Amino acid sequence: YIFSKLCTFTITQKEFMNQHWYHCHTCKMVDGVGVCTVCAKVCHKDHEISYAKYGSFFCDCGAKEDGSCLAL
Ligand SMILES: [Zn+2]
Ligand SMILES: [Zn+2]
Ligand SMILES: [Zn+2]
Repeated sequence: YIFSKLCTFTITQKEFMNQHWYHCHTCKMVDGVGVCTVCAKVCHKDHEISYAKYGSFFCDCGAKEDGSCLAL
């Protein structure tokens, strides 16, 4: 995919690609909902996060329609 340092939603939109992603128990982003590597570091700093898996995914942090993601 393209080079970017931002949230991978930048790359995927609501289509999917293989990537590492995380759960956030603080934000109740669990099961099939989670966050990309950038958002885990930035938007969820000091939250209770955990590794989910590597697989087909788009970032639900970047996808939040209120624009609260800090990683574009
Ligand atoms: Zn993200
Ligand atoms: Zn969180
Ligand atoms: Zn984010």
